[PDB]
Amino acid sequence: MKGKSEEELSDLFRMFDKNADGYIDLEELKIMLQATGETITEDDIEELMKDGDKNNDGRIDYDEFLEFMKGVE
Amino acid sequence: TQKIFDLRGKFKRPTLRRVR
Ligand SMILES: [Ca+2]
Ligand SMILES: [Ca+2]
Repeated sequence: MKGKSEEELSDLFRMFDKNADGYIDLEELKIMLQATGETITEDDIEELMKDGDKNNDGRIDYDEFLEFMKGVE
Repeated sequence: TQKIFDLRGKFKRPTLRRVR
């Protein structure tokens, strides 16, 4: 009944949360842009983060982050 | 308009091929 999907991000979030708290912000969001280092940096981070923190609270936790990779499909 | 860049790739499944 169960499937391999949560375990994937479960390990990603742990490594993604360099701040060590449980949520991701503009600071950590850079972790994805750092791989490209394109112009999107210092700009796209503020617009991209909007995807993760789609709760209107001011931070993204282990949940909405799963929607990120979801786009990969 | 793109949004996709690396973030998408290498995010399907963890594969490890041993030298064997
Ligand atoms: Ca954090
Ligand atoms: Ca949120």
